[PDB]
Amino acid sequence: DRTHPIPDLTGYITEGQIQLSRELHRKGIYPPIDPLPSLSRLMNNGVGKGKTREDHKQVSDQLYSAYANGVDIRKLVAIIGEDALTENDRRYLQFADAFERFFINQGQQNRSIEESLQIAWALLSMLPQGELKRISKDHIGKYY
Amino acid sequence: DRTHPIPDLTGYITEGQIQLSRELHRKGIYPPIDPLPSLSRLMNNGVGKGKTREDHKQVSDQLYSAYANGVDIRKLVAIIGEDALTENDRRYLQFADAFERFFINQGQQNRSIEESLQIAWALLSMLPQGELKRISKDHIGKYY
Amino acid sequence: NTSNMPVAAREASIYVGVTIAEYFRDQGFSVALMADSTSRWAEALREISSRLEEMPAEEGYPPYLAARLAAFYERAGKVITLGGEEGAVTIVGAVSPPGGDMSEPVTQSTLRIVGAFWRLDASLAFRRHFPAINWNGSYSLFTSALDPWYRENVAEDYPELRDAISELLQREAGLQEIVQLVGPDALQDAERLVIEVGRIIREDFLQQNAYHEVDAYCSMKKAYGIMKMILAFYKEAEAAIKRGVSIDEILQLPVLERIGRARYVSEEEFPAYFEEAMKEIQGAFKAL
Amino acid sequence: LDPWYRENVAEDYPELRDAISELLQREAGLQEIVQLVGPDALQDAERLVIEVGRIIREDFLQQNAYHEVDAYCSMKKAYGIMKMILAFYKEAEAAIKRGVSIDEILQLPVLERIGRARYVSEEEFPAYFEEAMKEIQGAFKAL
Amino acid sequence: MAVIADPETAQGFRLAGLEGYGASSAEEAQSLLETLVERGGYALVAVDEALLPDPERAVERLMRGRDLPVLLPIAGLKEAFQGHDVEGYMRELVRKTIGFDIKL
Amino acid sequence: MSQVSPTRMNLLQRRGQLRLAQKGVDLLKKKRDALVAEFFGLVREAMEARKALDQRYAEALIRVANTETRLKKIGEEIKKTTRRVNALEQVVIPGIRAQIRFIQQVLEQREREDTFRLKRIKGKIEARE
Ligand SMILES: Nc1ncnc2c1ncn2[C@@H]1O[C@H](COP(=O)(O)OP(=O)(O)O)[C@@H](O)[C@H]1O
Repeated sequence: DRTHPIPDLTGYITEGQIQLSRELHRKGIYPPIDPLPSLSRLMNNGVGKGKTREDHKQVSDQLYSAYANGVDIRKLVAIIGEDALTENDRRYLQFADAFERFFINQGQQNRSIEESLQIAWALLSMLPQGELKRISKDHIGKYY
Repeated sequence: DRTHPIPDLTGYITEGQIQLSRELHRKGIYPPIDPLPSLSRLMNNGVGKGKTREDHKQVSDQLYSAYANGVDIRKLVAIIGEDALTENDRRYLQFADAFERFFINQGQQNRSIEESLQIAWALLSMLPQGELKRISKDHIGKYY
Repeated sequence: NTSNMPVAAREASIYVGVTIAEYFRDQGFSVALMADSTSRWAEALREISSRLEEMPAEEGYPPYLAARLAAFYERAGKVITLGGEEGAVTIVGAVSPPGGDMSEPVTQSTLRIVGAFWRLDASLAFRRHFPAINWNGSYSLFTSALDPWYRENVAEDYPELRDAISELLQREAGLQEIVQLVGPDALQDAERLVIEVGRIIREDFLQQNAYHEVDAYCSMKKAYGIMKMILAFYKEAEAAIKRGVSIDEILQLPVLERIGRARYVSEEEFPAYFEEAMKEIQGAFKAL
Repeated sequence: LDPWYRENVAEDYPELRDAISELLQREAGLQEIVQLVGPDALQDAERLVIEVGRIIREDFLQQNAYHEVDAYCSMKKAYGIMKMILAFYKEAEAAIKRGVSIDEILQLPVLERIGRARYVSEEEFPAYFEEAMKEIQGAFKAL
Repeated sequence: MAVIADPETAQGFRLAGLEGYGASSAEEAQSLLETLVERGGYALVAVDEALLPDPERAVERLMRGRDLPVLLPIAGLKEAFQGHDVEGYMRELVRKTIGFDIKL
Repeated sequence: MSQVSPTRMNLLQRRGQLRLAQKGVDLLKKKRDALVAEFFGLVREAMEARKALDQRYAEALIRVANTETRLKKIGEEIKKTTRRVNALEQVVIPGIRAQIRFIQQVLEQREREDTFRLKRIKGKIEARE
């Protein structure tokens, strides 16, 4: 229960929170991080040029948006069938699997932020470049 | 919460209750009186011939019944669609809007009981005469 | 620990038992300590505490209970006894909350200590699914710890098989939640197949008959063999659908009824079902 | 506070903000319906209301705290921008009522100027009212 | 499939090899539906819309059934085409859906 | 009951209406798909049909409605008691999540707040003693 007084009062003491979920763990997704409940409550204070890399916020935003869309599309596949999904939606559906297989999953392994951004850009290539709404063109040209 | 112990215990101390509702206020109906939750505990002691007018109880009963039916039909419209509503139900649906627009709403204005009964009869005309179950024929002939 | 007995005796009963348990493990025996139950032990202790005028807390229980209960469960473990040799005391404690509330005393404090929890589910029981253990609400902390024993002595694919079945059950749970909203009519064949196999896992595997002379105990060798029959039926099911085989055709596949009674077979005739499954699907690849 | 505005800034302060709020209120209702039945069935009258509602949101509600000018919007500037938007609304509804294509109004040249009005630090902003009227006339001309 | 149309047209569908049946009224035509339905072999009956102005009430009456022919009103009379009964069929179909008698 | 009812309750509710919503946008997409195969059917129809009127020439006729009749056959009634299908359906369905949602919150109202006048009363007995 994340509303129990103990965990609930701890949230204010943090700059970054990583929330793990049993439901996600039971789907075999490890690390079992809830991508819609983990926050850089202070993330923006530890990223960018001179800290990580200038494209870090854009890449994080795009991966989060694409993974969330991809997860919703898993629901849509169940509703309509895989074959009735549009070509564009199929790419987002596939991106969610790629995010889980390659970005979330680590074979125990100490990834540098450079390594993590590289995997992020590699999986992002699965999406149409025209569908990268949250990455400014300056970063696409320099990093894609 | 009208069930909170304070407002709930106050009901017994009254001869007339006027209950205002936020939902109604948000629909722009002022005064925001819930026509199916406002009662005269002692209303019958202050109405009729020699007090207001002989048709007052009948008109009040018919307006209350028609407004309550009309409000339920707003739910039915949401369930089935406007076009699937019967002709008879459509009249009751419309009566609820007429009651709110013309009877509840006053442009700040001191209405005599004669003025209020006149508006009541005017809106009642929207209903089929055959559907005025709560008004004796003597009153329909004399006042309709 | 009867009701006519003082709260004192019932309080001491777990300590007398654990000591006797530790005594047998010292010999080099593996002993099981079964504690009916600690809810009643905490009620006997609360009676003694209140009589001693100790300050009541939550549900009027004394503050001292959590550290004590933990200290009890800490005496559990497999050890290298005095003078070498190995022995162990495994503890299985019953949990009886005041009534479904599942808070204090018993449950709350216990579920925080124990590494394993087998949740008997009254709804699973009413549905005649035995053992009535909820495979969604139960947990253990040892899967990786014991996987190598299974891989080396029973089957190389033990861990992968149970992970795959659990993902099946996990997917079913998600699907059933959605169906609860939008109904089952919109379900694709792929999703209907997952529910079909998910159901076979629940009925043919999870459910076990404690009253049957055979299914009362399921040897390790039998557990994996039944798992591979189910998982092999799954792969074949998904493979047939991908080739436009009607799910209705798979749902009434003759081998299915045999897979359903597999828990009752005491001979390996069970792994033969794998080949019986494959040929039957071929007869479905034939008719198309 | 309406009387302070009426006496010191503009006689039509209250009527203007009530009218803009009714616009935003109507947009909210329209967007809820569109969420259901899609936007294809929308009449020109409803498309115009969304067009002007959007201009209110982008040209008025939104303010740039980082811009040296739009960081603060004087009372005098607030009403003048409001009247440019409300005047564009009246003209928009008036043009539609006379069968002017909404697509013709949507690409009206003055619109881009109305969009950058929050960045102007001179009354050149109220001049947009006359610039709006003549431009609609050029749309009354072409019909 | 059968086609139910005015007699001249029905004749023309026959000369083309199709199974056209001639009628000149809503009622006559419903009769024709019932004979076809009872007689049994058709999967679809395409009917001039002038002859099938109420095809739900039409099904309603055919019964009892038993597995029905799809019933397909298709547009007529002569002056009924030289309208556009498309513009208004569309007004109704969007209101129908979203709920909104939109200003087309 | 009491606790536990607490959270599965409303995620039946919240997670379960997030995906009733989502069948809603699905079906207005079908909206736009369906209505465009709707008019064109319409098109040739109006079409050489009355090419039929002024009428070998026997097919300006069934040639006509082999084209004419077929096209509007699929499109015309397959195309929507099934179109008007898709979308007429799944919406009394965000009705489910709708008023029935009022459901979960009078339910939830009722007791994390009621269950609390209470953890605290009992405190209150020997909390007060
Ligand atoms: N049988 C009834 N017919 C019509 N109105 C009634 C009836 N019973 C109650 N009411 C309405 O409810 C008001 C309160 O009723 P009452 O019996 O006094 O409340 P309580 O349940 O608190 O005793 C009445 O004054 C009247 O307006």
